[PDB]
Amino acid sequence: GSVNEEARKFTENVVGGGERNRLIYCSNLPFSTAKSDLYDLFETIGKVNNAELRYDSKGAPTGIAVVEYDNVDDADVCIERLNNYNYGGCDLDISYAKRL
Repeated sequence: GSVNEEARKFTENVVGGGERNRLIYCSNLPFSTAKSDLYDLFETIGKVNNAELRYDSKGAPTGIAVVEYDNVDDADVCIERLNNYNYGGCDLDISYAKRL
């Protein structure tokens, strides 16, 4: 199925600066980002299995995304590698996802 409540619950009740777990919360994304470009962006750390962009009214972006890496050690690379990178003219903000 192309669009599901799971994909919403993957960006809903999510906030940055969590305990160490394979899930990464990104913020300050440029407004032109798309899930296919987002997979290619975090794939240079190692490996994305589940990644997605939070939407506002329906399907319009927000500047927020979540990325599941293969393993918590790839998130530790991400937090020094993208947390610090100019994407679309924006210094991205990266951390472990605390999903409530």
